[PDB]
Amino acid sequence: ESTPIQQLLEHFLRQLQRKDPHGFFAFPVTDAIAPGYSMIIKHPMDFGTMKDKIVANEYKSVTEFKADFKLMCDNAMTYNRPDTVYYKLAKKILHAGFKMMSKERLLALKRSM
Ligand SMILES: Cc1nnc2c3ccccc3c(-c3ccc(N4CCOCC4)c(NS(=O)(=O)c4ccccc4Cl)c3)nn12
Repeated sequence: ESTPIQQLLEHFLRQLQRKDPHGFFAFPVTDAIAPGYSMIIKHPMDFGTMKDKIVANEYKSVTEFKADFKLMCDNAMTYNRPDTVYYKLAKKILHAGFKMMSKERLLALKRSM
């Protein structure tokens, strides 16, 4: 019963989340885990939130999904200093996502239908 966009986004989310085996990005980061996080990060984002939005038909374009994904990675690159696992992983995932979900690839996908 799922729509074309939900099926695609779900694919993108699964592929990107594969790159986070430890589950750092799976659920909202808490201050208990990451002290002061909420003083640095105004607009938190995580994979679980994104998945809920997919399921709930809240994304009306792939561009909207990309904005949340980029927000999640940006947040990690903002809270964490460059020499940390979290900043490094966020950079890698962002780069992969940006290529996988490029405007040219999305145009090809749309045209194929
Ligand atoms: C995403 C992201 N961006 N910055 C961070 C960050 C910065 C400092 C410390 C931790 C993080 C984490 C992070 C988020 C979740 C987790 N867990 C993954 C497995 O399920 C339990 C929760 C971890 N794991 S953890 O590295 O083992 C950890 C570190 C500090 C305190 C507690 C923990 Cl559990 C780390 N994720 N994160």
